[PDB]
Amino acid sequence: KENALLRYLLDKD
Amino acid sequence: ALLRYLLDKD
Amino acid sequence: ELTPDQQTLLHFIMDSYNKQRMPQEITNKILKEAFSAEENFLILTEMATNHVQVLVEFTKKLPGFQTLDHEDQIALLKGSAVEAMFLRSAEIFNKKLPSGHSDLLEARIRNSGISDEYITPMFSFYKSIGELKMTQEEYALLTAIVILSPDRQYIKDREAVEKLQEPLLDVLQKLCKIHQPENPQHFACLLGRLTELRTFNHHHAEMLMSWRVNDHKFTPLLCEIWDVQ
Amino acid sequence: MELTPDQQTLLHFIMDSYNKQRMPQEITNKILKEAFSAEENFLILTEMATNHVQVLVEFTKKLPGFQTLDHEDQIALLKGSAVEAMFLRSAEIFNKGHSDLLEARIRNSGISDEYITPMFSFYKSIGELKMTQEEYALLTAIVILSPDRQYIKDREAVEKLQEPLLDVLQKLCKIHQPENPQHFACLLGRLTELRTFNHHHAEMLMSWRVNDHKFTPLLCEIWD
Ligand SMILES: CC[C@H]1[C@@H](O)[C@@H]2[C@H](CC[C@]3(C)[C@@H]([C@H](C)CCNC(=O)NS(=O)(=O)c4ccccc4)CC[C@@H]23)[C@@]2(C)CC[C@@H](O)[C@H](F)[C@@H]12
Ligand SMILES: CC[C@H]1[C@@H](O)[C@@H]2[C@H](CC[C@]3(C)[C@@H]([C@H](C)CCNC(=O)NS(=O)(=O)c4ccccc4)CC[C@@H]23)[C@@]2(C)CC[C@@H](O)[C@H](F)[C@@H]12
Repeated sequence: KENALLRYLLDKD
Repeated sequence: ALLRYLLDKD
Repeated sequence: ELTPDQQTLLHFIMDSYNKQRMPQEITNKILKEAFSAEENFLILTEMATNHVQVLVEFTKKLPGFQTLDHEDQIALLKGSAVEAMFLRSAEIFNKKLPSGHSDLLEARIRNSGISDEYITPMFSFYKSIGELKMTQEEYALLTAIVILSPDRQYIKDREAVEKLQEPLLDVLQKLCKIHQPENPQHFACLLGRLTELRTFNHHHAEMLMSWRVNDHKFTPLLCEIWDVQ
Repeated sequence: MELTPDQQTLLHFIMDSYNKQRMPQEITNKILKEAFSAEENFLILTEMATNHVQVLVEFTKKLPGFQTLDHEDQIALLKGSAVEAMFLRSAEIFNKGHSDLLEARIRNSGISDEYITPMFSFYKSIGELKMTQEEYALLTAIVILSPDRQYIKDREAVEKLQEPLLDVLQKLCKIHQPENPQHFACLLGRLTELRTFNHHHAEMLMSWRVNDHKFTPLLCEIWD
């Protein structure tokens, strides 16, 4: 599903 | 081989 | 022969590439911590995790990338995460044999529960790209080219990605023709080692369905990005 | 079917004299220390080699009855054995600890990767047998005292020297693994396998070299 760890990882500033 | 001039001793 | 807007691309990427080294923390472990599979497996995973962060920070910095569909970036990094790792592993093995670490790195991979059948090719491969004797500059782009590989699985818009790739491919195009004029096959033999790398994807992912130590488990980021089990 | 006291005493002779012979920690420190240069690797190894040979000779000289051998046959035995003798200490060391760097030093010491890989694959295989430090002692003593070396004037005399050491082994394979019977020949065949790897060892020494150094005095006594 939504692999969020990576979403966050790049979404972070 | 040739003369393996090697003392065992010690 | 490298337009000035290319020398701007190149300069940046080397800033992009080196800015993120990895902790001296998890490095005094390589050259000191003791030697069991229990121990070694933990070091490597922890590094692997560490380097996905280095790999995303870089990816983040790459030209344009940021604009691409948010739900694509994820698709591009869930792809290269592995393959780019193999490019790193080369930079530190066939290149760069210092006196500090690196061989004590190979040491721990030898006793990591990783299966010899899986290893002795992967290393005989590190020999192969060794024989090219590549540039830090040469690895630098490669890695970027791979982050930006137009048709990873499940991409929204390829052209958008191709777009971003081309300026990098055409530098390294010239860079090869310039810094190595002797045989022009080279550039294609570089691109070929990329293809030679997407074949290492399957072999890797199969190995995961077997790597196991004293009831240890993989870091959660790792599992996510190597789609483990 | 346990062992006798006589056999039990040779065994504890062999160990005590096998294990007594240590290698000098000055180097044992060096392996877990010195720089990782192609060159420094090779120096660190020829040390290990030469230092080992000395230990060998010491070990042979303790072996019961060796005393009693035509000196031209003492020589002949130690040159024949020594290589193979080292292959066993090697196989002992590389599947025991917290010093894997010996493997590491070798995988950057000027030896070809085509030579290196089989040797370890063989070393791993002999790991599988999983062998009591006892068994390595006896198997070494047997390789040493091996009558069929070239230039070995009076055999027989050697046969009769090696016979106790075998005999003791044949019991252990009963009195420790009566599961598979054809074990004794399991070992005695792995033995025979090692007597090949030294012709391959040979053809390496010719190739081998790093920043053109040179071999220690004793170790040159094999070949040129
Ligand atoms: C070939 C087997 C071996 C090898 O690929 C391993 C890999 C895990 C990730 C590693 C460990 C890579 C690290 C994370 C590289 C990035 N870190 C880093 O660079 N720190 S560093 O810059 O401070 C440094 C520099 C120089 C020396 C020491 C440390 C290089 C070798 C890479 C595997 C174990 C499992 C997966 C399987 O696919 C692969 F086959 C395996
Ligand atoms: C396969 C490649 C590799 C390996 O066999 C090497 C061998 C040199 C002699 C070594 C170095 C042997 C030493 C002399 C054994 C005696 N030392 C010793 O016992 N130290 S120790 O007891 O302080 C100790 C204890 C525990 C861990 C570490 C050290 C073991 C590995 C042996 C070769 C480089 C060249 C020729 C080729 O045939 C052999 F194939 C090569």
